Amino acid sequence: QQVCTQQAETHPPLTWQKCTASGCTPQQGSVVLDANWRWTHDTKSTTNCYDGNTWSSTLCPDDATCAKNCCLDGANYSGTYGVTTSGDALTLQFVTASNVGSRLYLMANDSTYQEFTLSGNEFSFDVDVSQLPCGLNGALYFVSMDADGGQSKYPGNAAGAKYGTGYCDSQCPRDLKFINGQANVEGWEPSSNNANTGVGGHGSCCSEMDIWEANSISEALTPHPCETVGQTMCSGDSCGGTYSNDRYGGTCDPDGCDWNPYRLGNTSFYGPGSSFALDTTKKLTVVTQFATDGSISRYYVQNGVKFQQPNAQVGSYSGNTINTDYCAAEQTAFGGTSFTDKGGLAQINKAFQGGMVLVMSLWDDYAVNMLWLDSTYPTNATASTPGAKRGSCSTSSGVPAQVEAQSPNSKVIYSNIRFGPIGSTG
Ligand SMILES: *[C@@H]1O[C@H](CO)[C@@H](O)[C@H](O)[C@H]1NC(C)=O
Ligand SMILES: *[C@@H]1O[C@H](CO)[C@@H](O)[C@H](O)[C@H]1NC(C)=O
Ligand SMILES: *[C@@H]1O[C@H](CO)[C@@H](O)[C@H](O)[C@H]1NC(C)=O
Repeated sequence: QQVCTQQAETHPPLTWQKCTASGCTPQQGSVVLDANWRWTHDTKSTTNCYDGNTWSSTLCPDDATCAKNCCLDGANYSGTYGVTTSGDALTLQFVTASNVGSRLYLMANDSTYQEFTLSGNEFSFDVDVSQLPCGLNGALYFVSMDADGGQSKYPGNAAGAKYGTGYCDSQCPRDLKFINGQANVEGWEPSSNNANTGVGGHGSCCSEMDIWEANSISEALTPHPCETVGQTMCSGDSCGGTYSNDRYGGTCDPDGCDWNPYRLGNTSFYGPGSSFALDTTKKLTVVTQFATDGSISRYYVQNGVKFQQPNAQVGSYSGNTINTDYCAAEQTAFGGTSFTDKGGLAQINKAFQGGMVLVMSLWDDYAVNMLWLDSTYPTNATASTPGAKRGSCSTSSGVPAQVEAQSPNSKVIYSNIRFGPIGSTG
């Protein structure tokens, strides 16, 4: 895609800190809105290239031509998208006029995503999930995106990281309007249940490490490997993921090895009220540590009290870290083989050894209503089935139109981001 400037693009500033054994020092960062949320229009006029959930036939006869003829424009972060920053804090509002949610990337500077090497390091952040009811997800996570949004590889992308291009994740999402410097107009099918989205002929795959998939009821920590570590484009049903006719037939693991303390049987650890170890009516600190061999450890802080990840017993596995032993036991007990089929912990560890981009987002779920996170799932399970229950939300909760109507002023606040070697951020 090209660049237009009907609206100036100014990335909201965001400070975070880089830490060593000696201490932490503040870094001047900034955030950028994902290209999919932007206005895409004619490079020569205000005619839309994409409106509602259909593309312009004239500007966008094919994927390459569309990217030459169409630009992304700037974002009114607060006014249009409900995105604001103050110092070290990022606030994302859910519904702002016609807009729902957002997805933001941490930038090193105006042209380049910040790239984090997770291996041997830890990431810490504070979060307020108090205003995230059933059906919402304030997700903070890492993906193996190209630092320049793909410009160096794809000349049809004139916009780059400055306009939030180049997204990929382990779902191999086909809802993206631009991938690899081409549009996704070819094969585009509008969504039956969302006036603003669709599914195209291509998707965009890469490794994903979900630090934080969460609301006030449930939270999950979930690596997802891909057969190719970095970003790759897929075609149609070969993408796998949710919007295909073969979820597991692609090159990524769309399921992940998830650690959700509720799912694992501790249903009084994280939740809304003072009886929970972590009271989600109040902000908390979340610390996630990546050993050099891919073992993931976790602890939390609230009111200055440190809580280790609760120990879980899953088959023969007992412990509180994600590793191949846990992930194999989880598969055995709960079902599925996707995580190991796609390379498992060794394969996601390759992503930890490379650069990954920090993503901060707020969304509802137009596929399955967030039930995978906070209710009983899949629908052909019951509460007895091992691992079926992932939170206390109703199985009728989380319908997007319902939560957008009932809870528009839901919000998440991410703050006090810290990164450095294991042991350094506290
Ligand atoms: C942008 O940040 C990247 C990543 O740290 C860095 O390599 C590069 O020098 C920066 N470019 C400019 C023009 O500041
Ligand atoms: C839930 O986790 C908390 C904190 O580790 C602990 O106080 C409590 O005993 C756990 N409950 C069970 C049943 O494991
Ligand atoms: C359970 O439902 C899933 C879809 O979530 C389906 O793929 C699977 O075949 C179903 N299991 C049974 C036993 O019908």
